[PDB]
Amino acid sequence: PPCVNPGNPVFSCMLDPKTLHTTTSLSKPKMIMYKT
Amino acid sequence: EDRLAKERREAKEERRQKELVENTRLGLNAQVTSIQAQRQAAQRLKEEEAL
Amino acid sequence: MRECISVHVGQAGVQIGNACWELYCLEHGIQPDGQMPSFNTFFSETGAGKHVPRAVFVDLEPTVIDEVRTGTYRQLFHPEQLITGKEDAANNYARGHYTIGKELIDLVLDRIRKLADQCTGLQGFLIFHSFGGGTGSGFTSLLMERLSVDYGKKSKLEFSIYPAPQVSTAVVEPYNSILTTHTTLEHSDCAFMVDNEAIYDICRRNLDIERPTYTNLNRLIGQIVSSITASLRFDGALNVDLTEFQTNLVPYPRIHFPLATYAPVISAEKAYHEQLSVAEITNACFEPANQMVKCDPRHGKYMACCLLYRGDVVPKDVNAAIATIKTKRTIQFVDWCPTGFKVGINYQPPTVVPGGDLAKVQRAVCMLSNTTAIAEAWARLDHKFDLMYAKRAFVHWYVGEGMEEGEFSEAREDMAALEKDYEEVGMDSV
Amino acid sequence: MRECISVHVGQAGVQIGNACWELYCLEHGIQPDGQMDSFNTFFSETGAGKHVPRAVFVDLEPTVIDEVRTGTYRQLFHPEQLITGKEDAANNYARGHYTIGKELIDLVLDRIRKLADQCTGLQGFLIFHSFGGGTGSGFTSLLMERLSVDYGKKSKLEFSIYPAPQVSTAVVEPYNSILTTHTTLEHSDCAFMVDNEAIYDICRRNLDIERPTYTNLNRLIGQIVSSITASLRFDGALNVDLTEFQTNLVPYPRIHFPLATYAPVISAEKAYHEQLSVAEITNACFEPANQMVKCDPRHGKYMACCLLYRGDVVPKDVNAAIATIKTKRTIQFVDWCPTGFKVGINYQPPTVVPGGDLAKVQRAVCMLSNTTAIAEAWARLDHKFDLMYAKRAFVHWYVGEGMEEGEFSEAREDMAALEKDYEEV
Amino acid sequence: MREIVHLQAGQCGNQIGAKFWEVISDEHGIDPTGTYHGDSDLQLERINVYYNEATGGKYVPRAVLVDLEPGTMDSVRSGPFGQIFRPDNFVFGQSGAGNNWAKGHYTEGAELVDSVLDVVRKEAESCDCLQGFQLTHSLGGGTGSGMGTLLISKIREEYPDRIMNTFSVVPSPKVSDTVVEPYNATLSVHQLVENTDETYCIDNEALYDICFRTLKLTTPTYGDLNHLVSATMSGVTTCLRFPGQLNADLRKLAVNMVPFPRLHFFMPGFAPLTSRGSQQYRALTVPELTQQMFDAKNMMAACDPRHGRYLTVAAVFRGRMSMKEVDEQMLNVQNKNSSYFVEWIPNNVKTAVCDIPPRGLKMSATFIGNSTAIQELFKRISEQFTAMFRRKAFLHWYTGEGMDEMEFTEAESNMNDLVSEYQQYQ
Amino acid sequence: MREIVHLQAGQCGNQIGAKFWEVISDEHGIDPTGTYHGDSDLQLERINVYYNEATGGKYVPRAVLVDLEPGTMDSVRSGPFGQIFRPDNFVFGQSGAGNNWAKGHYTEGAELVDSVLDVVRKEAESCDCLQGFQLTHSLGGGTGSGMGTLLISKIREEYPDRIMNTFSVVPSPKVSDTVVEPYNATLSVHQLVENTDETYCIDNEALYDICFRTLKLTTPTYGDLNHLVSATMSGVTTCLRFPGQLNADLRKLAVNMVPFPRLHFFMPGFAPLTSRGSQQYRALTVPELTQQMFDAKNMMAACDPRHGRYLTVAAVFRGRMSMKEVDEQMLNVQNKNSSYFVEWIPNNVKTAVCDIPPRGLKMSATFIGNSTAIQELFKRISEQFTAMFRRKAFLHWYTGEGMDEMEFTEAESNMNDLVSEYQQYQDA
Ligand SMILES: Nc1nc2c(ncn2[C@@H]2O[C@H](COP(=O)(O)OP(=O)(O)OP(=O)(O)O)[C@@H](O)[C@H]2O)c(=O)[nH]1
Ligand SMILES: Nc1nc2c(ncn2[C@@H]2O[C@H](COP(=O)(O)OP(=O)(O)OP(=O)(O)O)[C@@H](O)[C@H]2O)c(=O)[nH]1
Ligand SMILES: Nc1nc2c(ncn2[C@@H]2O[C@H](COP(=O)(O)OP(=O)(O)O)[C@@H](O)[C@H]2O)c(=O)[nH]1
Ligand SMILES: Nc1nc2c(ncn2[C@@H]2O[C@H](COP(=O)(O)OP(=O)(O)O)[C@@H](O)[C@H]2O)c(=O)[nH]1
Ligand SMILES: [Mg+2]
Ligand SMILES: [Mg+2]
Repeated sequence: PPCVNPGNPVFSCMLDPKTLHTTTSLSKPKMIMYKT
Repeated sequence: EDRLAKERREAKEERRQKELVENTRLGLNAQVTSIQAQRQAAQRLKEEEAL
Repeated sequence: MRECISVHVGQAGVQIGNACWELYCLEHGIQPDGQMPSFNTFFSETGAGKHVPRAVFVDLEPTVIDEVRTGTYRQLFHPEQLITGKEDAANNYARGHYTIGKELIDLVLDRIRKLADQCTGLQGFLIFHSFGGGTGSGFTSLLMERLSVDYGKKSKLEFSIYPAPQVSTAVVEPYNSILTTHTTLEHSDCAFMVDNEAIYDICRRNLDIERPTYTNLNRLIGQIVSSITASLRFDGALNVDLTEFQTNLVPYPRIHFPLATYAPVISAEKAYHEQLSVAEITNACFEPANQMVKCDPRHGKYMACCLLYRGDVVPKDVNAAIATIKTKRTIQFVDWCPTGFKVGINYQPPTVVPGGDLAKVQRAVCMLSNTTAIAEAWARLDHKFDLMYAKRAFVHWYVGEGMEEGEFSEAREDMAALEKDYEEVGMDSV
Repeated sequence: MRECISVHVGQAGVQIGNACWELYCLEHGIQPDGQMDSFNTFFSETGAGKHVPRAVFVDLEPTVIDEVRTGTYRQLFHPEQLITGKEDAANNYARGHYTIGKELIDLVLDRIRKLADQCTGLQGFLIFHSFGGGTGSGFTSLLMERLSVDYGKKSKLEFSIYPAPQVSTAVVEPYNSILTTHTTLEHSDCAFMVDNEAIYDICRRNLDIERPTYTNLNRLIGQIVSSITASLRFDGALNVDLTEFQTNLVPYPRIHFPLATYAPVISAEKAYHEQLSVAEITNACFEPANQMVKCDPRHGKYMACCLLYRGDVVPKDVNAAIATIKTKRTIQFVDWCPTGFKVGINYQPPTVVPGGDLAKVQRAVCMLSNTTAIAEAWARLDHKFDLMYAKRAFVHWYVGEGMEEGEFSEAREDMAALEKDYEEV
Repeated sequence: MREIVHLQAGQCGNQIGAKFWEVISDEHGIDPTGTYHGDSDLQLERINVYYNEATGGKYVPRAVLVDLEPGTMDSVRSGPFGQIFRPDNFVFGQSGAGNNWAKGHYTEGAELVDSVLDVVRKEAESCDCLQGFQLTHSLGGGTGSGMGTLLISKIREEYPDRIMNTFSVVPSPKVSDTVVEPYNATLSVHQLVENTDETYCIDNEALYDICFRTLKLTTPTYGDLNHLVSATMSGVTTCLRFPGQLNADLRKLAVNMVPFPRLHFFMPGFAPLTSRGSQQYRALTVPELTQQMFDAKNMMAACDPRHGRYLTVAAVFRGRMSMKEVDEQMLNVQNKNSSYFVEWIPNNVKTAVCDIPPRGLKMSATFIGNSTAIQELFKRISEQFTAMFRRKAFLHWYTGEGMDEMEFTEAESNMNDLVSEYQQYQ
Repeated sequence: MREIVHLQAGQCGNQIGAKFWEVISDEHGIDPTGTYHGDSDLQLERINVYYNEATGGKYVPRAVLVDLEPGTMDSVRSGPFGQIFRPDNFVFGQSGAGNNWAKGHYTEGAELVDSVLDVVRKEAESCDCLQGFQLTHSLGGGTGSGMGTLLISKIREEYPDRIMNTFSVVPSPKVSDTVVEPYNATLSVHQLVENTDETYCIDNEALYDICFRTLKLTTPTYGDLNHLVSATMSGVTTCLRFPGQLNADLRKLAVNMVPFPRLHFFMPGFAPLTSRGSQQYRALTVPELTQQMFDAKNMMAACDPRHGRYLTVAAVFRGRMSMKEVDEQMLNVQNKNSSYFVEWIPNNVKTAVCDIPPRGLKMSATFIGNSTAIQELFKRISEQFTAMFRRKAFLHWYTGEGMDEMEFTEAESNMNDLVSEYQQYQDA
């Protein structure tokens, strides 16, 4: 798990970040945590 | 998911607290059994003095 | 890098130290031969895989020190760091400072220079003595001159056993407390004070035990010194080193007598019955029954208090517990010193020794404070010194033992000016 | 959040304390080693799992808590809390209040301060005292008078053991009765009455337990204290906390010594026959062969009615019952409060303890009717204290143990004012 | 785009805040864990009126309910819906009031009204456009009357323009279960009548009387009495939840039944609801409905307008219905008498029709019949409060928390004023 | 390419920094031994702002650590992330301070200050184009307050125009955790009001109020409290760490929100904070953040701003959000509460958005508010200081080893003017 310490008071994440993405018919798959 | 992470961390800390309670029980039970042993030794010496 | 040297003087200093090192050799897993199959603050590593504690035992009588060298600890201790004598002081400051101690000072200082040569970063001493007898007044005052001319800025913190009001052992103890309070006022950096009769008054009531001996008492006094020094080696959230206590409890150099009280002294049978949180235990040291002082501080006012905690104590539950205790009208502060408090938290739970009447409860606090109420304790003692000196009752040995009669009248003016200094403090400033 | 301390004082204080704690200790799952949070009003969790009761008692004849160190519940009741001396008081307000009571007040108040400093959400204390003893009167009075300035506005209630009109235990029991009614007129928030002679009459006549004991009497006191203060742990359709009692119970500040009744005392052999419906048995809090301390409110005037209920209680049936009680004109409500009632409803039905004969009933009935017929009782007690303080019966022991003789006649002439306050209506 | 923040006051308010929030949360189809489970299109119309939009799409009732004693938040959390009311807003203190209006108003009621007004102004900023509030509350209690009136005193000056109705809970005449409540219920109506926009009479005796004579439940509860109050007050907020043919939402009821602005105490009632033995022999039609409508034994308060006079009478309706026989069967009872049918009022009819019915039934109605017998409610109290004010009943508790002796005379002096204000049209 | 040099001070300073580098690392995605293994390269394109590079991709945090007591300096070397700071930078003290401030300033403060300056100029030479300095300390101790005041006094000789922040721990108003604390605290601020271009204020009991009320954590230790404040000190220095739609670094936050150069005492708070109960429940849109930051309850310095008025406020918005929504929802905090906002400034709020949120969240935000509420704080210590000076309580621990009694009275005049400075601008 990619956590500093699980269940710290301010927010944390445990999903594998390589899998959260969604593409369009006219674009490549881009990751949603780092879309600017 | 972070909801679940907080809930399971609280459960882990509760487990450690119950461990602490059991080891306090361990120490106090050992101490009181040794205390009973010295009490019985005192009664033995009282019998020997009587004889 | 944080080596501290404990030196024990007198019978009461060394009999405390016999039970003191028993605690320190068990919180570190040390066999009493000395081996071990961050401890360098109190122990010294040799080249042979062997630990030796950094300490010096000094006494003027062989009859108390020979049981140390044929006991169950005779090989853990260094063969030379235990120091002896041949002619007893016999309860006399004139004999413990002018006759005997002048022939046994040149070697005790010789060793403690070498026992500080193992170190690089020394910050504290610990002198253990009692204010009842000769070597515990005469010899302990002689060295405080000698450590001061050699070291200076090293903060030497002490432990003292006061002569209680009601009970006593000697009849020349009220001389020897005042006659050392002159010399040990300029040359001491703190002074911890716990009397016998308020360990006696506690030990009857909160513990089930009645009729004790000093081996049960020194398991408390050994525990109170280990509760102070535990923050040096065990990591905690709020650690307080030994050199900190000087600037927080001594407002004025004339007033350096704080007091001690250790809260959860409950029976191992009666450790079962009460929850021991931190909010239950920061109030219990202020209970009039539970102090180790036979001066009720309700007669006075709390100057400054330092608190130190051990084991599973959390800093959220101690800030809420300490704010309540000054909201009540029972516990008294006034304007000129309104903060008063500092805390100490440690992660080492207090251990138990076999035969100890304590229990392995995980939240233990020692209370470290000075009050206004000590001034009425001396108000007996300067008075009791004057019932004897009004017909010069027991100075007749003292004049023949190397000091003149001139220091006794000087002991009046120095001690009587101390009593007026307390009532300067207690009167409100408007 | 609503933690309580129930301090019961006297030899009555200790024995009613442990039988009421017996019925508590069986209605929740207490095994006498403490191991098993609705209990948490009366119990205290430890760091070792133990549920220690929050209840110190007062008894100075040490021969009563020289038992409770042993027995069945030796590890259950914690005896560092239960406090006894080594020199008894023996029918003496002087010894109880300031002579032998001068030195344990430190320990008792220090312990109460330490427990209520451990706690967070107190509201007040429950108190039962016996009028006619040595320490159940005097050190009790010292407890009230010193706690009223140590804490102040935390409540203290009392539902006192009072002398019977005819048969009594000590000889001169009215002296200590008056010397505690002057102080419970001052520092008691509430004070009802329950005495042993009326329990004798009721348990003798209806249940078939002839030859009873104070233990059986203690059991019935446990049943009434459960059906009074049962709602801090057991939820209800229309419940009640402790503070509502002091808020709604008593009209005047100097008038808080009225009565009650408890109807359903029916055996198992009569309970297998009689149906016990909330309508048709709640009228037995008014029938003359049932009452709780020996006085008849048919002679008097009904003042107020704190009804308390447990079990299979219906709001429709309690309202029809209250209606058909308020119909028949034995109800004498003069204009000052026509409405009167207070209703408490509790889900959890009362608990069978082995040792009584009152079987498990499916639903219950209570009463606390404030009354007006206390006046003849206190006036009879006036009559016989005047019979006894014309010739100064036992005064020398009280005087020589450390007071003046004006204490007696300053405690009296308050009581004539008390019955003037009671004869005002 | 109006949305609602709510107010129900007491443990009785928390008890009403159990079953009142049953019927509304049932009909817009939300499970006891939040996510949508309805089966139509009207059931996702405007359900941001009561419910916020959480993360994950979860719908939380924007409501505040008040108590101070800590043991009353859990027996409403033992219900099935304890995970849909977020209990952040369900407030309680360390010390409770306990039948004491002064304790919950000045002592810590004033100390914790800072807390409840730091959250009701916190969520009303998130609302883009509010609508108002809506209340029921018991009176004979301490916090629900006390902090409840402290709410509606500390809000009619900060937010005076918004509309905040009430329908309070005053208790029965002949059997009354906490009887020093004229210190609690008649103090508050002096506070209430210059604050609120409406207040009606939900009498427990009238709720008791239905399961006696009408629904034939042998052994009822308050819970099935609390059933009958969300079966009525749903009809007052029927149009912001259901689209209509001729709709009357919260403000139209706020503007069309207030003639004289101090006079908003009327007598609510409920016409249709009969037993399960009378379920076989009953149609869903207006003329068979009209027999069980105007009787002297079917209402929601226990005061009869046979003594009284019909001033402001309303009728909201459910169902896609024949809307000339609404008008035909309402004029066959305005054309029958001249004792109750006051000729001075020319005609007062307030008609609303809504399409989608309550869940489980097809047609219904609702009614209110106004009277001068809400005057005779307070006429009786005007010789029950005077009984225990001349003789100083519990007042020695009351002066200890910072109040006057004349405040009880002055609130009684307003009570004799408004009773005198009802008799001018009588 | 422009970067910040971290530097800590004291046992409280070291324990903060051990959980500041614990939370900046795996937001950049760094293993416990110092090799980048994160997912996207967008966190890699300006990793040099808080990090430094070495042979074979082994990254080195560039923080300069000083402490006088070596018994707690080793506590962070034995932590999980203790093996990434290069052990040349550990500057230990051989003996402790003793909580007297002038020991940390004159006697045993001046002994180490040659060495601590040796590692920063060695590091600052290796910097490319340095921007600012970052400091954490507590006011309450001679290890933290005394050491830092000697560092910041003569770092303005060498680096005058470098933008310095210090993140103090002001003593709590209810219980201050040292007896002779306010001598140290009042003497610290005189080196603070002239040197530091910005300073922050973290009350220790206001963070206790958060675990009392908002989070309602059962058992919060200092590991939990340091994590709650370390997120706040990451939000400030972020718009130069990631791209954004309207960015604002440290210089733009400073010159846009202090009005006068000796009026810079700040008051921070961090917006999205939710308990485990309410987290299933809670709304997440942009006005739900304006509830959090402008709640006076969620404010990690003790004084409520209802007793005073704001001058300028700051609000950086880490997230991918609509610009109008922020701008529309900032006037609607000014309008309904216009009595807590002064009149000779037209608009008060400062706007900043950064696209990349904290790792996982949708949006997050940080509030920094310059208030006149803090004079109600600063009036407290000045009264608290006079109660121990007039009767000369605990005097000789400072007089006989350092400066004389004038420095106390000078520090009164440096303190009394500021409280009069706040009040004069409270109603202009
Ligand atoms: N707490 C404690 N006090 C002790 C102990 N042993 C002796 N004392 C105290 O010491 C006092 C008497 O002084 P001592 O220490 O025995 O005599 P001394 O100071 O060694 O002087 P000399 O015996 O002549 O060398 C008595 O009042 C005791 O209270 C001990 O083991 N523990
Ligand atoms: N009903 C009841 N009354 C009791 C019980 N135990 C004692 N009493 C009452 O106590 C009275 C005699 O006991 P006391 O002389 O009062 O003893 P005490 O004052 O309570 O306490 P001590 O004098 O210290 O023993 C009798 O009149 C009883 O009414 C009991 O178990 N049940
Ligand atoms: N109509 C109705 N009355 C109720 C309900 N719950 C309680 N009551 C009435 O409220 C009165 C008691 O209220 P109380 O507990 O003192 O007020 P609270 O503390 O605010 O809940 C009783 O007389 C009941 O008749 C309910 O659900 N419906
Ligand atoms: N925020 C925070 N404060 C701490 C921590 N540890 C200690 N402190 C504070 O530090 C103070 C005592 O530490 P001290 O050594 O005197 O401070 P220093 O000289 O700056 O290191 C106490 O008042 C605590 O509030 C921590 O982990 N976090
Ligand atoms: Mg000797
Ligand atoms: Mg007894």
